[PDB]
Amino acid sequence: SHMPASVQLHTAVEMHHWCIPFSVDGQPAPSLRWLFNGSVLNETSFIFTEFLEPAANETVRHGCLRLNQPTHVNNGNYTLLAANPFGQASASIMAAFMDNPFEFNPE
Amino acid sequence: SHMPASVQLHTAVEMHHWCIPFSVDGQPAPSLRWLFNGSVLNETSFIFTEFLEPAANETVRHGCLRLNQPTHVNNGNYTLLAANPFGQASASIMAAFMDNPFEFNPE
Repeated sequence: SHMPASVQLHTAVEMHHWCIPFSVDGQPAPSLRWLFNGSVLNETSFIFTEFLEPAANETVRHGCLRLNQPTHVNNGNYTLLAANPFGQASASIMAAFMDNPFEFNPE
Repeated sequence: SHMPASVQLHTAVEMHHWCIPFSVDGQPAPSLRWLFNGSVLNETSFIFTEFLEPAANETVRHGCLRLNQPTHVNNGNYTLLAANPFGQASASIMAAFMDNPFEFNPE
């Protein structure tokens, strides 16, 4: 079976990739845990943590909880918990994804 | 220097991640080359090729040219060239990114 090369393109599509931005600091560096509506959030290939490369001397870390193609099922409270030998902390925000849940998705 | 854990979150932001979907077939599998407005496109961390995992028995490959945070500077023709021992092919589409080029970007 031989077949000459073929290719097809489709017009460009804007996906719906979201970022919940976060910053975490403390010394030593805190361990982290995300909660979604109060329960532990198990990271997947559509929902994961991504750090932005370390800053010059800064001890603080910056990043995103990344959500690819979130729908109403991802609505709710997202909480980042941080803990180290000297204390614990948490921050929470509410997030809703009401974009067209039926739009065509390439990935 | 000791410091208790701290954390800060910002409300969720939808980024502007785009996909130019493509499919490529041929036997043997074709080599590929992208052109942007006629010139070779050098892939970077903001502009890169991403394949969707191989299908069952299918010889054809599917994927995206991914563009993160594209602006008017990325406007133009995108051409995927494919070539193998039995032939060559190409497909081109026009793409324009006119979203707010000044919106806040987490990444």
